[PDB]
Amino acid sequence: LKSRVFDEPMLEFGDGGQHLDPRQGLREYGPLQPRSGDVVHVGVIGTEDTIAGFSEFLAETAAGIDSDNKQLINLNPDFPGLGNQNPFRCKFVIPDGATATISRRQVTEIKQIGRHDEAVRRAVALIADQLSALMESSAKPDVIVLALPVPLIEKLVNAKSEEIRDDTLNFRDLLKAKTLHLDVPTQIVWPDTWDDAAKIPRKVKRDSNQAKATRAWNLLNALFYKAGKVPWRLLPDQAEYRTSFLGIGFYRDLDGQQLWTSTAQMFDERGRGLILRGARAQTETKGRHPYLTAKDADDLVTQSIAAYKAHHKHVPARVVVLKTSRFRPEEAEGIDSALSRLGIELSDLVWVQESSPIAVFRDGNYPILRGTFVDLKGKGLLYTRGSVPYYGTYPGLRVPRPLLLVPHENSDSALARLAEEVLALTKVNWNTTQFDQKLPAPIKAAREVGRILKHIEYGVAISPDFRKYT
Amino acid sequence: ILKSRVFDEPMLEFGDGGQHLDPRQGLREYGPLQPRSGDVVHVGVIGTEDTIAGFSEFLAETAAGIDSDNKQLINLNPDFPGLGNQNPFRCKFVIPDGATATISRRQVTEIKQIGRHDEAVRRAVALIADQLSALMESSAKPDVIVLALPVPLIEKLVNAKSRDDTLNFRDLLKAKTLHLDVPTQIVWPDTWDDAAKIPRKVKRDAKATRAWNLLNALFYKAGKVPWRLLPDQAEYRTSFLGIGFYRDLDGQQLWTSTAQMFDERGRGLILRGARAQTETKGRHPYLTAKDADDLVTQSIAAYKAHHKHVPARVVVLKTSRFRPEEAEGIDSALSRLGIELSDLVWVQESSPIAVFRDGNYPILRGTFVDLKGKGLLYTRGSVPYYGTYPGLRVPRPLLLVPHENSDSALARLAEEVLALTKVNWNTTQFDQKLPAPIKAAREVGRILKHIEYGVAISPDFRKYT
Amino acid sequence: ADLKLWRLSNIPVVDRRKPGVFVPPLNGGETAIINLLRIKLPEEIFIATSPFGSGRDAVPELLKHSNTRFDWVIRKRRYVSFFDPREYGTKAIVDVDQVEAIDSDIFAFNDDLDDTNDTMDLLRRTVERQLSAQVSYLRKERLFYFHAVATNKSRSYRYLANVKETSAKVVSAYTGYVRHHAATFRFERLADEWFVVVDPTFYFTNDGFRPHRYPEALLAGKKRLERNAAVRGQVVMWQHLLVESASVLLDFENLPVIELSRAVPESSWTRTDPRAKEMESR
Amino acid sequence: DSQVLGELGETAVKKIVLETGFIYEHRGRLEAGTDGLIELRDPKSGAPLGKLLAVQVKATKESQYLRETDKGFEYLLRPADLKLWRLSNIPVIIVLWRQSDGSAYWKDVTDSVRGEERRLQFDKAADVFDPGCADRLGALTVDRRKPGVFVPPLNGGETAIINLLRIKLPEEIFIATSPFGSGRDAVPELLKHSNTRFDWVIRKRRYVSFFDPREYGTKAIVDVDQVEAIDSDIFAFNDDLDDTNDTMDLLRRTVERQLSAQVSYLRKERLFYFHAVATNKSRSYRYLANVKETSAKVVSAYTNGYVRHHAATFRFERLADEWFVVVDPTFYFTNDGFRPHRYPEALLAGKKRLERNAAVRGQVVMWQHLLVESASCNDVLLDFENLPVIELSRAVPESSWTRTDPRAKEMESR
Ligand SMILES: [Cl-]
Ligand SMILES: [Cl-]
Ligand SMILES: [Cl-]
Ligand SMILES: [Cl-]
Ligand SMILES: [Cl-]
Ligand SMILES: [Cl-]
Ligand SMILES: [Cl-]
Repeated sequence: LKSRVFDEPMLEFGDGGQHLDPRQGLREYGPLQPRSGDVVHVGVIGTEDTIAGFSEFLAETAAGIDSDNKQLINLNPDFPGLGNQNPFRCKFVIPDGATATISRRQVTEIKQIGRHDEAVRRAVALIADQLSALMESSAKPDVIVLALPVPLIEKLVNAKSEEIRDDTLNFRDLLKAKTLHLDVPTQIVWPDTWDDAAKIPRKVKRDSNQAKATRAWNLLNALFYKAGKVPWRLLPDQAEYRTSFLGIGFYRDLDGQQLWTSTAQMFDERGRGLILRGARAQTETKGRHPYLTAKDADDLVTQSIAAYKAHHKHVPARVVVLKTSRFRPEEAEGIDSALSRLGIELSDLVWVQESSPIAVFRDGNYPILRGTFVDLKGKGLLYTRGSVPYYGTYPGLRVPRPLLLVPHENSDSALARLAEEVLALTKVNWNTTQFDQKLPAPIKAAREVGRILKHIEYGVAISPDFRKYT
Repeated sequence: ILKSRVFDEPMLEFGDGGQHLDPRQGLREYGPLQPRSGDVVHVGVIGTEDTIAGFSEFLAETAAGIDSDNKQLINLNPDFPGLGNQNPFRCKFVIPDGATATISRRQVTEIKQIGRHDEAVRRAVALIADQLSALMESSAKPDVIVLALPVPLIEKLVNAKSRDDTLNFRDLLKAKTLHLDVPTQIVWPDTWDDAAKIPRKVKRDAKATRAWNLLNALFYKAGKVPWRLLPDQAEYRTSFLGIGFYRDLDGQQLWTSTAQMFDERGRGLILRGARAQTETKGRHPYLTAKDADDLVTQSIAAYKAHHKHVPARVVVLKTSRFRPEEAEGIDSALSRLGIELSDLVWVQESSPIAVFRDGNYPILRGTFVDLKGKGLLYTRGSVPYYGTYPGLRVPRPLLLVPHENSDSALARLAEEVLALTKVNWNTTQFDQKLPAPIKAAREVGRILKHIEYGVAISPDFRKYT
Repeated sequence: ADLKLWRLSNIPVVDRRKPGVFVPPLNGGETAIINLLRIKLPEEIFIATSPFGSGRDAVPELLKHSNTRFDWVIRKRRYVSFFDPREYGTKAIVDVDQVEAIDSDIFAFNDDLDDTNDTMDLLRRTVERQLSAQVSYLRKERLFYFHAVATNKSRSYRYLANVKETSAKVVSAYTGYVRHHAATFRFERLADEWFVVVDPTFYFTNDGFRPHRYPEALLAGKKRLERNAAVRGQVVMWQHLLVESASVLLDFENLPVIELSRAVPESSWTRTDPRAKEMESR
Repeated sequence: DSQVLGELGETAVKKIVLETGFIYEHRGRLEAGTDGLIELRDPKSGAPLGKLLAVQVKATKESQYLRETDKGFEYLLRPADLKLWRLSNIPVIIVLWRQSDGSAYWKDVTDSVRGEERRLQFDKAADVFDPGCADRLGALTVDRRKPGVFVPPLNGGETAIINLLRIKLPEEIFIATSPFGSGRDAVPELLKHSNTRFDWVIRKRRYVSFFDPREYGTKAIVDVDQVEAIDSDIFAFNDDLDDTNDTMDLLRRTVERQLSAQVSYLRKERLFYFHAVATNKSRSYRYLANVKETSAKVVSAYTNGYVRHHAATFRFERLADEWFVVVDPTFYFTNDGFRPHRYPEALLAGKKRLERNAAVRGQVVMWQHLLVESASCNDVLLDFENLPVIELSRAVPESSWTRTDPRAKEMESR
């Protein structure tokens, strides 16, 4: 069984600067393509306290924040501030009149509603109005931060125990869907720690703790990405704009006949994603195992390449297609028909198994190195999470579990090259600045846009900008 | 305080206005409802030379009469008085010349030796569909075609048990031969009773009763009316519309709505409606108000085309609760047509509610208990006319839940449902559990799942039996 | 009027073995018992919101505390129970300032789907705890069954039939399986009253505690031989167990016997029917 | 020869490094020498200080370097050796050692780690490596807590075990047709007879087993005249979906019977688990981890309460015309050892939260031991074969991390 340990994928950071770590590369070289006078205009929706609280945290962020403990300085870095050592080379400013205030009564009204689904719908309608008012030429915010009070988030977000669906409405998913036609990305934050909220289940009680420097890194990187700026670029050695990575996924509607709908998540080496919605899917058994016909896969790939051409003005030379389910013969046929028609002669079809039970185990307390790759006779065991030499530790606690990559026979590239690209694609991050993520960006975006698009009626045109789904 | 009723065994009308509760005794005394001089049912046969000749000999022994072998329960085990002067059907059962197709003993061993069950079924269906087609091309044009496949071939095609995973031979045969426009009857070649309808026994173990059932089934498939339900009034006609659903296996596994429209003479009309919506994860099929409107409107139109009159009352039967959209769409169709009488009855087959008498014999068939808006009806149980309980396992009643849009009282609807259990095309024992439109919904759905959506289907129910 | 008794008889006024003749069943009625027990709910029911979406998500927080019980429901971030959650460990899984004692009839007798389903769910869990002394509840099988007390040992439940004391081997030991008297409980609403429905069956283990392998086939053997008097007796016994248990939050009342206008001629059939012996429970 | 000579040079260099006030840490081997790290040492307490310098020793016996005189010489650097430190941001020095004269010369070579300056200039006067270099080396060290600095993984690599065991099928497998459509329908007929067993599959009227169905009670559920023994290679290694699915199903049921003395199967959870033998009583399983025997409490009772059972998910996967069983450890919870707990999910999340690598790896070894052990003398149809260890090219520096990582204790299996 052949085994390799891939190097941590390198990133290009601007002025040709190259580094494996998004944070250190930004500190040393800045972002990829900065323009003099760059500024991210940040709108704020919240109460008088949370608005003032967010303004305070943005100020400490601008001044610079020291690490809590520099023993693991790469995992727990300082934030150098937004002045002379600005890692984003960009100003983060709340314009005048770019804040909408939620009244104390409006917060209490929602907390007091007895039925959870009605509380979510009332909260979504309230925030959508404040969002729309902020975009009525009051200012032109590039991204709007939603600083809801702690009790309001606890009302809207279900709790799961420290140890550890659609029965209840998801506030975040409904909010992102109901505000998608407004062309603003939003960032929901806890008003005490200022990290991401409403994306995962919360705890029953909020801790009073800190790692303020890390939370500053994550918040600005999320606002940076949402504003549309490129922090760095992947695959620096490879010529840019040559290869594109087309994820194909499915989500299931809740009403009607619970039909599945195909989605496309295409990313470039600059981490920018284009989201496209295809035709309804077939299913193999009892409405499960969604799949596309050859005509529908052909249509979806063609619509995707056309959107790539409308934004980048040229057509990719290679297209790597990623799926979390095996490629049906119809899907492989439709992908080939669409690509050959457009003159794209290079293609790889990779089946990415998230839940394979196959694993390998080293002797000791630390887990396998991230980047370890084991060839299992045409199937690639790839450890996207695990021990990270750059961090000097294993950043998790529960053991990691590898991806299993199965390339289709129609693929042009060797298994080891595709696994290294999948490893590199895990670095595209819109939520944290820690690069040891499990899934490559095209597959991650599939799950995220599926939870949102099932609240938008089929047939309605949707924005292709992935940054507005994050 | 629970109001209680024990309904009379519903009365049926035979020839010359003769009345009886038993279809067998009624035909014996008065004959069929509307007999004509020279009435004949032409019976084609498909099988081997052994089974074709074997069936011809059972028909002859039936014509000569067969006696009971348990005369102490004479009503449950009657003699068959024969096809002579005492002919209960007042009709001839004749195999025309050249109305027989033979399956070679080499063709039998070929199918019996196919490794995969699904491939043996598809090959046997395609073979019989070929023989079926030929007989029809012949000027014989039979009324009903008996399929007598030898015992080893039925045992190959039919599973034993002492459903979508394996092909069902009977269901695919009915679907693939539906366009040929002739009802078929599959029989075991030794006992000459219905085969492939239920799972067979792993090891195969009254002749007069089997003669009764075979002739009643051929009589029904030919299109002749043995009797009619006696209505509680004489001013208007009532049609019983069963609404069902079946699920596709390919595509997106969508559900399709069906309609089973029966008249008071026991004849049914089968319609396919639009695709159904579902409630949760592709389950709990239901119709929108628009599609329920269209389905009921298409059923009334078909009834009018076949009867040249519109019924004044329409009873809608479902095995699942009526959605508000379904009730709204049904009212829209009937009001547009001027039909002012309707009832919407949800028939539950698996309720745990039951009533228990003190003894070894179970509750009488026809027992009704009003559970404050819900009707407990024992369609099976002790039958006095039979002098026994014709079964062994204890019976379980139906639970009838009429929708609030219904016009009738609960007790009247339950007696009507009890009468609908006697419309019966597979046996001459009248103590059946389910009313005919619901029984037809199951059989019709198993067949239409093998016919692509949007393909025109025959409206005559006798071709699905 | 006239010869109404002989309307369908076809007996002149013939051999009994002549087709069509039917001895008219002796008029006059008989009584019968429904498998239903009226449920009397407490005056008050406790509603509250919960940080947990479902009760499954709340259990780990409940275990962290003491004085626990499990006859409660959490669904769609809504908590319901017949006891006060503030006086037990359930205080950890409810929003304590949202706890509110309301009239039971408001919650249990309305047109709301979620209210009706949560009422059914709470009734089943309240019954499971109120009957925990004699029977346990199976989650997969959805059955209530008399649990085994000792390995490979039989035991008997002592109840009342008519006004005469009786008993039944609810756990029967044969010393390669043991069978337990089981039943499915259903909670049905009729007008503005809640009822529990009792449908007897059986459950098979190996030594009393180890589940049997393929008990579905052991069940069909005993169900095949079950007749009316056996099922009726099991209904009476389970109905006694429920009425007995309130001697506690739920009370159960027996319903009057149903008066049927006609009667099975059982006495006559025992002589004339060659299958009368097939009708008794062996 | 290269190895020994390298350990000679490393030993000479290590001896000087300790006299100079630094800690030496071996890291790996090289073409002619070794790879290691130098760390500043507290002179009194002996504790590490956190200042690092990478050291590469190259040794030679009696050989003359390039253009060597009495005053100096030149040396050609090996890029593959220096590349082990390419991104570490740790300064690197080379130390040349010779056995003839015992000479040790050193040179700072960080600039050659990130470039193509392969020609080195040595001055035998100023480039001497001996205890007098304490100040020079100390000024070259980098702080361990400098942003961007990290210790690279060890170039010698390490081994690892996979959760796959090769299955050796019997040469013959028995084909038949059946009156029943599925095995579920055939069980009540089977229970009517004696000499019964359940390691067989009936799906879509077809029967498969590794034993002859006619020699057991299974004759009652098969078409005896259609029983046929074929080469199991043809059934188990073809492209037919029905055949590969039935192989996976038969392999599982055969395994279930073969391990029935120790573990039982849960149909719903799809889990093999060590069953209890008495209510509310624990028991252990004895297996061989490495060369030593060890015991695992596969059934652990917590007195009243619940009982925790060692569980595992089995997947049967085909790889290049060979069949394998995959083992994925987990746990299963009962109320008393037999009766299922009514809230197991909460208990599984409790035990899983604290699970770390050593515990997970040990469970894989134990389950793989139980599988292989059932083939030898404990009716036995399947043999199991351990796979060779995986040779990974780079190893986790665990020894270094246990000193330096403040979270090394969080990785320990409690
Ligand atoms: Cl307000
Ligand atoms: Cl009455
Ligand atoms: Cl009329
Ligand atoms: Cl029944
Ligand atoms: Cl619960
Ligand atoms: Cl539920
Ligand atoms: Cl043992």
